[PDB]
Amino acid sequence: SSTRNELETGSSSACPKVIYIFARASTEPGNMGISAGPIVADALERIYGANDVWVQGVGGPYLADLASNFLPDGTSSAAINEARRLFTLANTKCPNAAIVSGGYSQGTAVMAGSISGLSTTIKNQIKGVVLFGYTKNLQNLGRIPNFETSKTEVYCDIADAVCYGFLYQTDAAVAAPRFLQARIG
Ligand SMILES: O=C(CSCCc1ccccc1)C(F)(F)F
Repeated sequence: SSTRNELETGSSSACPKVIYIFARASTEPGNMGISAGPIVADALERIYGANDVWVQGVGGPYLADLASNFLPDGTSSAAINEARRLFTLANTKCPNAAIVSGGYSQGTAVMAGSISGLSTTIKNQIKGVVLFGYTKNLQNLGRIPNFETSKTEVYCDIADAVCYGFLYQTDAAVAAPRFLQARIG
């Protein structure tokens, strides 16, 4: 459940309802990690059908190392390009799937940096984005640059220091799936 590649591996003859793309926290294993990621993946699969959700982690060159949190974008440029690559693949393979996405900690910076740079038509296919412990919360004014704020939800705990420039279990299991579901329609 730490590694999910249903989008890379998916065929455009079998497009699902939902494509879910997740960027993990620093240090987490796989491309999904072991906290926020799998929890949102399971909630979505419960709502829509395991067969009607493609779950996809941002792996490849997104190494999730701590040092990269200090780069100007809060992550590496290769992690950002890999998330872009993946959203782009979702749109080429399945232009009608609802794309939803999530990030936890540094993955939050992968989500904000990739989405802010994508085309109008790709961003339109992204129906919802959930950010858990958003490391660029203050810098980005609680939103993703160039992406509609009604589609964005930030879970930023009062005691979460990264939010001022595992605390999110009920956010991930309960509040995030509902937010996403309200917009997948
Ligand atoms: O991916 C995240 C990166 S933010 C961690 C960097 C940091 C945390 C607390 C205090 C100083 C620096 C995390 F590692 F999951 F938290």
